[PDB]
Amino acid sequence: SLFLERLKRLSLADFPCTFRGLLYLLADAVDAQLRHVT
Amino acid sequence: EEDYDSDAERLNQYRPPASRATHRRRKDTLDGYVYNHGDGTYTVHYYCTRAARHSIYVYLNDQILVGDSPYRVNVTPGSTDGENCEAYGDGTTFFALGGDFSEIVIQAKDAHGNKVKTGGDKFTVAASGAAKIVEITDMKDGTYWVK
Amino acid sequence: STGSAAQQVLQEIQQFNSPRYFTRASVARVPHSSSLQQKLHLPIGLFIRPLAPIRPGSPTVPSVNFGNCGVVVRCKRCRTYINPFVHWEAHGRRWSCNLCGYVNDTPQFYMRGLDEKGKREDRFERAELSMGSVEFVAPADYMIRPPQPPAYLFLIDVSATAVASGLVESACAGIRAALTSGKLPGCTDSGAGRGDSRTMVGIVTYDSAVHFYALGSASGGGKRRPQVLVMPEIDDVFLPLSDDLFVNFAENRDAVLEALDTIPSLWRSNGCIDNCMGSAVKAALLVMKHVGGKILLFASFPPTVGALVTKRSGGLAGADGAGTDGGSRQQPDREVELLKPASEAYQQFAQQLTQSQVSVDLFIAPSSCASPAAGNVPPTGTYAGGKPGSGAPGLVTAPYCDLATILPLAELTGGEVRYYSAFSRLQHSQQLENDIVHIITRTTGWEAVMRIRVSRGWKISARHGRFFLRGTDLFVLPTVNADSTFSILMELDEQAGAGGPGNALVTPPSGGDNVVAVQAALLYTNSDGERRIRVHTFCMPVSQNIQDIVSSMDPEVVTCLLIQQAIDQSLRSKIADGRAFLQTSCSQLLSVLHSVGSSTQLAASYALPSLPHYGAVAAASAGNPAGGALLEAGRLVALFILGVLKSNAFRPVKEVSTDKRVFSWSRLLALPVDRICAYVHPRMLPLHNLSNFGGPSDRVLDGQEEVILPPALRLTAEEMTQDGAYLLENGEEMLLWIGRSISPQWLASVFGAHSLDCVHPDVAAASIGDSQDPVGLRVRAVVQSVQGEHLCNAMRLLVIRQGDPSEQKFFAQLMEDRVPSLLLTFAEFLQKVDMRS
Amino acid sequence: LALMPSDAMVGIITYGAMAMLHELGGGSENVDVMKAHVFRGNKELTSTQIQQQLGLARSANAYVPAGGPGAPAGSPLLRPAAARFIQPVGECEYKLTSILEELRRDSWPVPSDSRPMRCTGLALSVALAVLEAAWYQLPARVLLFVGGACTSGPGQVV
Repeated sequence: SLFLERLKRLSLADFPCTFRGLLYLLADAVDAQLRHVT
Repeated sequence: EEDYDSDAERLNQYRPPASRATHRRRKDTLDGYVYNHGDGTYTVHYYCTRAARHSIYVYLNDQILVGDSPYRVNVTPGSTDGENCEAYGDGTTFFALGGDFSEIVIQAKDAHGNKVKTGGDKFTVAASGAAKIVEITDMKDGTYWVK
Repeated sequence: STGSAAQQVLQEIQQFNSPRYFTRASVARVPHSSSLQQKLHLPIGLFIRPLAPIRPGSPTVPSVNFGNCGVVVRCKRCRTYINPFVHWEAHGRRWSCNLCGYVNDTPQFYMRGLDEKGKREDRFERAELSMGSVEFVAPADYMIRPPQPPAYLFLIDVSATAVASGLVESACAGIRAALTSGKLPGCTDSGAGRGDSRTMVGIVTYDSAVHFYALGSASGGGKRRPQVLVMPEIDDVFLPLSDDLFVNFAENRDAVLEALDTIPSLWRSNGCIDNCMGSAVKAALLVMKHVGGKILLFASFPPTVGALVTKRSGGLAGADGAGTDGGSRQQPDREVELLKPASEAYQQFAQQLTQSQVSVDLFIAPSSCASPAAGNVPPTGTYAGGKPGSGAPGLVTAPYCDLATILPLAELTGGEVRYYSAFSRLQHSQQLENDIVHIITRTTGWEAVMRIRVSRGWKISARHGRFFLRGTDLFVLPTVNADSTFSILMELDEQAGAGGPGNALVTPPSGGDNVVAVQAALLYTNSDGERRIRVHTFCMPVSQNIQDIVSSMDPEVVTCLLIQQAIDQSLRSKIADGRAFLQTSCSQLLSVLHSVGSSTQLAASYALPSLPHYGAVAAASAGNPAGGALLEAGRLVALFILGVLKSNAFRPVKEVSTDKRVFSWSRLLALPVDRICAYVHPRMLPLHNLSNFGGPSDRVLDGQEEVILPPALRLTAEEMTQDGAYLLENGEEMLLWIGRSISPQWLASVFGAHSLDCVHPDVAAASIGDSQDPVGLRVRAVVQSVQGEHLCNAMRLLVIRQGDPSEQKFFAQLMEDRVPSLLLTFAEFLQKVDMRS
Repeated sequence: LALMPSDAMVGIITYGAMAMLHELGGGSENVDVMKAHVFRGNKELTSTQIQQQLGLARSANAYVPAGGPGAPAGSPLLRPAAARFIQPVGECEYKLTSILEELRRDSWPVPSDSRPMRCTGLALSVALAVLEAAWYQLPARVLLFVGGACTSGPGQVV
């Protein structure tokens, strides 16, 4: 439960660049091979 | 409307139409050098001082944008050198009587204009005369607090 | 000799006047002549907090009704309310007012006799003849319309700037938490199971257009889904097709809470940069023309489109730094214009909000997350060239959000200002949601008017606070709250003493009684929907000896009056002129103290006085000589004045931005005395030896018994130790400095980190007490104890390691040290104000 | 709505005392809540003005011509500002359905000695101004379902 408090209070802007970047590339690729984020 | 090109648009306003120029040249647009390897690969060099999130534009035959253009580069101040470092405060002018203190806070600059914000450099503050330096301290944001 | 009479009348002060936490005075006695007060060289005045929180162990304000008669007994001439200091003649058939001296008649339902001392026999039986703070039940003649319910309507900026900074999702979570906290004013807390939260809730979001959220239920009893009605007419505001834009919260519990959950997701993909907040706050006005209430406005930037757009001439908006061509940083005379509103538009709208009994709260949070509007404006014309890169990531300061222009929306309607520089969800979310839950659920009064009277031969020169000035004395408050403090300055009337042989400071014809009284009357409707009259009566005796009136000073109230006067002087001519006035007024006050003090062998002791907690200063005067008390009093004044010189209120321009100084001045003109002295004198506590400062029983850390906080450290760097952690609070923010050589066992107990490099300033505020070790849980006990000791539980904690760029905000708050603003310690500053004296 | 071909375009406006231009477009992230731009039914708004409130007015410097390599599956017949009101029938079929059973009568109070407030003239004005900016010289039919006399604003009879 202490995990859910810490993760809910963390922007993607605060994540250290590459971690946010690979989430953006993976989300766009999953959106590509299913059919605005699904 | 405020600083693209003026003259540069009046040169390529025609730019005979098979190979018309499609980018409108901004206030400080570069020209990347497009050395050709003869193998399909092209290396591009560029030089752009100002502290801003500059945008690389890549064009094919100067007509169609390429890739995920524009790309963002985090251009920023660089290596601290002499000359351009400046001082501000009361230490450039009248000091205190009775030995209270005075401050000659110096702000580190790179080779061309920008404000370096990485602390750690060493500045030789001479104390020639009756003024004798107490402390040079690193503000750790690009300035230095000398007393 | 001639001191026993003074201490009897001083005893009459401490047992009949309004209490300390409601009213606080600069001096307990007053001078008799204008020649005496010019030689005093210290200001005279009161601080008034009519809805102050009552400390446990202290009596609550009693309620007095007048029955079916419906006549509050009042003076005819000055309209001063009945107070325990009137004089009763002809066996109580007549009463002379202690402010204007007229002999009024006693009503027939007020007929009671007198005792042997001239007072009334039922003086303790009726509460308002013995206590200085009373709450009357006002009759129907004081209401112009039926008592309106507690009302709130939230303005949320939903532009692309605000949704990127997380302001839309931080504000919506706070509003939901405050409405469901159970402390909502207007909910009947007198427990009888019935559906009557009379509170009124509306929701308006804004961007380039203005959006209204329909919230009422369907006419057929079904659960209607919430609607979003765009309104793009940002020049002439109207209301869309609904009568459910402003609904009751109890009857619409599910619709309001659901719509708050939908707002962050619905405007999540908004790509609009510009905002029309000026049209949005006008839009809130048309909703509540018939009820009133409070706007909880969350604005990130000034309005660039729509109505009420202010453009500042001269290019002065670039003083904080947005241009690099040599034209705005060489004129310090024009920087004072940056601190005042640049247009007459916002004072006239604040007048319109006042006449509708509507107050506005401001929550101004400019963004720092790389706003794209700073470089994407359409260009044409001429240059190029050369040489990039490598280092220095940003140091992103707060962009100029022009807080000076938008101040009168709260300063003229009794609303509050809450500013967040460089708003991000990791740092300012907890401080924002605790402000929302505190502003909403505190003790609140509505459609308030206040009026401050003084006795004859006295007048009020300067009035400070958040109000509107109607007439000459009538304070107007759209809302009043528990944190509203209004300060007055008093002097002598030289015109009222040249009209006959009555030139002695309100002397009644009963044989002489030299008492000067101030009356604070507040007509307001409480959260339960009834009209109350908040009466505070405070008195000071006329004294002819300067030894009595100087020794009876309150050094904290004297400092707060000098700070508020320095803000006006800086708003009038120059900040540097107000800085000179603060140092000057320190020197004539200290020369008065050395002249009244007969001891000449203590001027060479440049030490610190015995520092008590805030509100425990008039207790250390029982085993000390009067000379020893007054040296420590004026030395404590010089410490607090030197504090505000080094604070953000009077620092040089290059180190504090413009809109930071605006919010510091707006706080210092409306804060209570205990928070102003906390701002000018931060309190410092050590945290690395928490196991040392504890008893042999280790008395369990609960708040039921106080979480033990003995040591208040001095504010100089020589007691700092490199293996230590040190917490500093200044009434606005906490800074937790951690040394490089801190024990790793202590670090794992508090933040759970294995090294100092494993700590960053952003997340380690929430990481305190998480590892559940007893050492770090006691650190969280210290943090929450200083959090809740003040009125509001909203005060951010920015942890600072030794060697980060954010270290200078800690070391600047060390007031005894030497900072980039003033290169003087407290030892040198006493020396400078002693040779000037 | 089912009789029209699945490829045809469609928009919707419901007008009472004020004109509501509904939101059919947008992403799949905000389907559950309806939106409606509101126009004041009793005042004169030109076709130039109406496009300015809705952002449909043609920008003077609106050439970024076909220079997005990576815009995902964007429909090129409609500009993104105009796609929020006009959508294909088969793409906004759920949202155009859900607007319809939500549609109740005019909620503003009608006095018993007065006709209901009706801006039929402004409803055709904002219908035609949107189709000007987005759909110039393209096949459009404005199906006006009116249930009585116009009483407010432009074009009002009694």
